[PDB]
Amino acid sequence: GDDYTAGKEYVELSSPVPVSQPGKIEVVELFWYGCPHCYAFEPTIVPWSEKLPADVHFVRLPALFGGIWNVHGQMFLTLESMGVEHDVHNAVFEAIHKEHKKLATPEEMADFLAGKGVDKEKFLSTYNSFAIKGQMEKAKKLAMAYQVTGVPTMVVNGKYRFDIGSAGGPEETLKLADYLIEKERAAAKK
Ligand SMILES: Cc1ccccc1CSc1nncn1N
Repeated sequence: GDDYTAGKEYVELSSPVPVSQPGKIEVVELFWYGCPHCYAFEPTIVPWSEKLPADVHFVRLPALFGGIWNVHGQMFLTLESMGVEHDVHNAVFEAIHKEHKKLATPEEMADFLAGKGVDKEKFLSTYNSFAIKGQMEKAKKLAMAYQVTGVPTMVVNGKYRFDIGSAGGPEETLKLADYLIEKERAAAKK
C-alpha cells in the first residue's frame, strides 16, 4: 500500500497536462548541455529505457526556457528530425560534458557532427527551417507547463514531476519512474 511521499520523493502538479495519444505512458526527461547530473544518469537510464515494454514511451526533450537554454537544445531536435537512428547519441553528451567545446553555435555543432557521419548541408538546411521551430515551440510551452524549474527533470504523463534530487539519488529516480508508470497504468488497466 504505497511506499513514497508526495512532495518528498515526487511532486504532483495541480494543473496536469494531457498527452497527445493515450494508451501508452509518457516519460519525458528534460536534460541540458549544462547539467552534469544528466551525464551520470545516462549509463543508468539507458539499460532501463531500452528494456521498457511496448506500454511506455521515452521522449528526449531539452530544457528550452528561452535565453541560452533553448540554444543549448535545438541541436538535439535537429538531429532527431534528420532521420538517424542508433547514431551513437551518447557521443554527443560526451563532447558536451567531457570536452565541452562550447557547442553553442551551429558552426561548432556541424563541425563536430561531421566527424560522426552528418551532412553539414542537411543539418543547416533543416536547422534554419520552420520544421525545427515547430518542435521548439511545442516543447517550450510543455516544459514550463510540466513545472520544470530545474535540470534534469523526469516528468510522467505530465502529472508527476521528480528528479535525482527529489528522489534522493540517480537510482531512486529510476524507482520513482517505474512506480509512477504503474500508477498511471493502473488508471487504465483494462
Ligand atoms: C514536444 C515534442 C517536440 C519534439 C519531438 C517530440 C515532441 C512530442 S512529446 C509531447 N507532446 N505532447 C506531450 N509531450 N510530452
